[PDB]
Amino acid sequence: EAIVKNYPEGHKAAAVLPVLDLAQRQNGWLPISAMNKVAEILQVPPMRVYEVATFYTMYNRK
Amino acid sequence: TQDTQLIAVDEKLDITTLTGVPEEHIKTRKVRIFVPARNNMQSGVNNTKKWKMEFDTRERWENPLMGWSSTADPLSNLVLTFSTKEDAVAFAEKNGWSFDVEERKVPKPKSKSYGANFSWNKRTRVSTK
Amino acid sequence: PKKTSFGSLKDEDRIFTNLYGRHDWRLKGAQSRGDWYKTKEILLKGPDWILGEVKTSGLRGRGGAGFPTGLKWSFMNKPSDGRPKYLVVNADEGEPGTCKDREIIRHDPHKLVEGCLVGGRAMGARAAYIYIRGEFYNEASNLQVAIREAYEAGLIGKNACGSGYDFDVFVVRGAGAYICGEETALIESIEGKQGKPRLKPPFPADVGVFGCPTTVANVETVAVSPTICRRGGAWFASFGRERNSGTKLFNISGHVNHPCTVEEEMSVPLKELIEKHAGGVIGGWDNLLAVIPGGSSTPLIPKSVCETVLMDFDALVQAQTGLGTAAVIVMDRSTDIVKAIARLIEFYKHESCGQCTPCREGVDWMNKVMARFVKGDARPAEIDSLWEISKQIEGHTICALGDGAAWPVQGLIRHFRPELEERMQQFALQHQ
Ligand SMILES: Cc1cc2nc3c(=O)[nH]c(=O)nc-3n(C[C@H](O)[C@H](O)[C@H](O)COP(=O)(O)O)c2cc1C
Ligand code: SF4
Repeated sequence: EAIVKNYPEGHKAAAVLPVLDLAQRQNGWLPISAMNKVAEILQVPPMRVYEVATFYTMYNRK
Repeated sequence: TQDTQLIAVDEKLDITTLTGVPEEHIKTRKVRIFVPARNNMQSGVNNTKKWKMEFDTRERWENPLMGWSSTADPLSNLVLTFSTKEDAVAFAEKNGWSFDVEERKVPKPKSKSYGANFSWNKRTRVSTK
Repeated sequence: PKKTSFGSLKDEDRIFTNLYGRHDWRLKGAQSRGDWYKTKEILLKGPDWILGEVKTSGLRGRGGAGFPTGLKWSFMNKPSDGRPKYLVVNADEGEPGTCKDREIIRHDPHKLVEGCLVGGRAMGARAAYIYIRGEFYNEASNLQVAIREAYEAGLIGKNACGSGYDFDVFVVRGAGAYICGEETALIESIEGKQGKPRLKPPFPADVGVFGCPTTVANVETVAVSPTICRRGGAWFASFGRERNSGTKLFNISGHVNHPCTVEEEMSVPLKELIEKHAGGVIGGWDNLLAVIPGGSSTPLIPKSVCETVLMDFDALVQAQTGLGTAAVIVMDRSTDIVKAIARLIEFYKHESCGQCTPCREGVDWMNKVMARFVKGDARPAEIDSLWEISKQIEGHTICALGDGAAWPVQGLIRHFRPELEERMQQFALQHQ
């Protein structure tokens, strides 16, 4: 919620990259359930989360 | 112009008796003046710049021996091209063919803008690239 | 009157005084080193004054381009339009050979914070988004510690330094992409989408992050900006050649005896900088095969040219290369130049975002061609074929990564065609 607050109102999707990173820290890797949970908590379509996860290297999908 | 006792022939031109077309194939047919629509499979409009005249499709049965598309309509694969609608209708009336001209549809000029993809207040902001 | 041999910068006139963490990097040490001093006067002087003094200083973009920082920053001096205004500091630092930004972030973060403050006031921005790369976790944490110290001290935030200005410095972390260094790609990466660069019929001054006007600067230029305001534009203008003023953090590496980072004045002799600050090339200057001046994007240059080349933008432009990010990469005679350039092309292929066709397909093709070249599995015609492919990539991509991948190939061909020819001949004779 602090990370989301660090962005302009109405553009919560900007928090997708850090929020997903948080899902990494408490899980080591990123399961698809974490992907969908990030999508839910960020009110963003799951496909965009999948895209940003597969694009950037640091996100461990396995 | 033409000095040979140039005669007034005001009545409309008609060569229905000078074409050899049989009785059946000159009024029971209905030509169609139209600008062909762009093939939605492609994205090129070079085939939508010339008017075309075509005849109504008729019976097309299967050949008993092999199964070909047998037909008995001579004016089935004959499609004329025309630079303008008026010339096409002039040809249709000249040959005595009933027509139904469709106006040429034109893509309405849109308003494209790259910036709208990344708008700040509007809903046109894209969620992906 | 006018200095001829631009070099040997003095310790007194150096923007960054804590390169190697020899002094306290917190607020106390920064104030001890002249940082965060008389900032209120700069804040109250007026954005136009700051922009004019930046133009007078002649500061050019120290992030890889060469655009005048004054003109780019004054592009935001337009009146308000309801939309907020944003300053963004690029700290991706993905270009190979670059080491300056990491050093300034983890050793002089308060200079960076004051730079965001003064820049945002000059351009009317409401907040700053320092986009550090994901790998620099310790550096980002140090930067945020300095940010918290400044926030507690009241230098930033509501009533920044008591001048009535309200500024914020958020630090968005990257996620491991070199293309995120591109300003428009950085903008989308901040916005939450992938790091694909945006086309530029619209410019960041008009449409940037979240659609609001944004301006992307580099860590180095914003860091030197408060010093530019304090010491003065003419003081910066004194150093370096004309239109090539200022001091730069040169990152020296490769086959140098003592690879390092030094703050040296512009238009410096390459030989002198290599010899003194870096310690010379391993095996002496005679053992030098090639020099990459400013990172992977800048084409390499051979030793014969390296003998006498000034380190300003224009001098290297005349040398059929670019200053880029002042990333000196020296390669000795024991270096397989083909192998090194192929590795650079492999890096670019691995870092291409794949948006536009010339970079997505072309760079991979150049990678395959160079992989065959390293083993000499080709014929003389494919050298010209590779040159043509590199030209086709150039000037046809959305961002400059395509050109930054094509330039190394052009430089390698132009300066070592005989090496490729002879390696190919050796492979041909061996395969008999
Ligand atoms: C592929 C690519 C990578 C870049 N990486 C960086 C980078 O790591 N740091 C940086 O400051 N600028 C980088 N840039 C340059 C920026 O896109 C932009 O031109 C610059 O940051 C603007 O600020 P400046 O004028 O102070 O350099 C990169 C550009 C490209 C095309
Ligand atoms: S040049 Fe490469 S990185 Fe740049 S937009 Fe095109 S595909 Fe993406």
